[PDB]
Amino acid sequence: KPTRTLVMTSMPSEKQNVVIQVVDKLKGFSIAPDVCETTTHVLSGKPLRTLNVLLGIARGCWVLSYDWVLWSLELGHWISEEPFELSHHFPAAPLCRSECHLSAGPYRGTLFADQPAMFVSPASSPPVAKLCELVHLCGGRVSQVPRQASIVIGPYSGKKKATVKYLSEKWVLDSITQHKVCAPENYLL
Amino acid sequence: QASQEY
Repeated sequence: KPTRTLVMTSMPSEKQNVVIQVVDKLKGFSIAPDVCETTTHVLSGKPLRTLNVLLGIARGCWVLSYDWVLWSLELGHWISEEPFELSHHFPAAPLCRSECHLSAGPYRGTLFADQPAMFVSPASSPPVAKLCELVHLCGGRVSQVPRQASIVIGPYSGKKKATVKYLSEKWVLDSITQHKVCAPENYLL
Repeated sequence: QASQEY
């Protein structure tokens, strides 16, 4: 019973069959439907910014090309991941993976550590709990109520307050993906 | 069907 999971994302069904077959032959992983606390490797069939890619970066997983599985099968063992990192599409991926690997104790990002508390709309996309998870894992502070926050993320129907930034979910996601706190001005609702 | 791109 492996203690790490691997997740497939943007994976055509015929490629999923191959990954499942390779993991059955090389062992070393359980396959999980979505990124979770045990996940170390996220395999993408097409470099689309899915929720699993985002969660993968937030947790400092390997975010890898499908070709990693193909080469590993050919050589009869799991090979080095570095050559297969999807850094062109997701520049933060190798950055967060490097820092996670250096961590003593559970890893937590610091991208958002200098931001004030954020309230995430219950109506957000990606869904509220996952978007909060992303904010927390990337070193941000999550408010339970809007009065607690200087930043409110996603659809919000309450009365607006003057010293609060009302930003799209994309502000969070583009920041995570680039490992830069994006300029709020471009994400205003 | 595909996982949603964000």
